[PDB]
Amino acid sequence: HWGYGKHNGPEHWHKDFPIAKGERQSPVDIDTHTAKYDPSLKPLSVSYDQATSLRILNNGHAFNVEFDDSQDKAVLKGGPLDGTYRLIQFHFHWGSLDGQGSEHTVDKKKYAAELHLVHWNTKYGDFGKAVQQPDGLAVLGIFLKVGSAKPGLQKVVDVLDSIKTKGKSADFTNFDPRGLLPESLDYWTYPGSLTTPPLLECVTWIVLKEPISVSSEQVLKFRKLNFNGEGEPEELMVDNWRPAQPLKNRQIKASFK
Ligand SMILES: CCc1ccc(S(N)(=O)=O)cc1
Ligand SMILES: OC[C@H]1O[C@@H](O)[C@H](O)[C@@H](O)[C@@H]1O
Ligand SMILES: [Zn+2]
Repeated sequence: HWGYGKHNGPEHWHKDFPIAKGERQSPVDIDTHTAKYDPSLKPLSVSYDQATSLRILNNGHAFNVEFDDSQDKAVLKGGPLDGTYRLIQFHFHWGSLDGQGSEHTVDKKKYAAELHLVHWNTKYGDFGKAVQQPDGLAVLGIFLKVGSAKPGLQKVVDVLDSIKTKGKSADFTNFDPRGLLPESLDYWTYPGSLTTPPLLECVTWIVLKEPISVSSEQVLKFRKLNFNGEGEPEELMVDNWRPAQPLKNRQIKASFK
């Protein structure tokens, strides 16, 4: 199956997922000079006060922190979005070294990692139906740079020892994703896709301009996870990022003048 190695990584994905060469693939490089301020964007609303996290899972590609999405609690609205999008999970992409790891780039700059908060459009009822729609998903992307520790990330870091290998999960209740945001909600937005197979072209991307800082020790613990399952040869979970894809017939809009 697909992965990030030489033999199953991004350059191979198109053989089983031909949309990999599609017209609205993600991630992309964000050329900050070409992105245009858009006065039609409404204020962005990140409403996570009632978020209910449930579990953390090593799925062999990354780790997902999963939320109860059976009611409107943690939701994303406004900005480029029509209607209400419900938080289902977050995960990260990261590198083997601090100089790489993000999926989106900013004027070709790669960050050490990138956080994706994944939401589905409630008009479609369930995530599965949403990924059959052009406006089914909204992903809030946040860059990570290495510097001071992010206190709100530490609970995630400290559970990773218990989900080292593919298929392991652990209870992860009462985690507040508000502790992963930066101060500013300035953002860029464009229409794109999932960045892993099945690469479906359903996503409104909202990428925050301000990175969060995490400590070297925090990101080093991400890099101790394993792609492999228990009992199998150790393959460190690093460099689980897809590189930038062709922008094709798209424009990136900025929320800020
Ligand atoms: C199908 C699950 C899924 C959800 C979100 C992503 S991503 N990396 O946020 O585009 C990829 C895959
Ligand atoms: O035709 C002019 C229009 O061109 C579009 O490509 C831009 O997105 C708009 O902001 C602009 O007003
Ligand atoms: Zn992602």
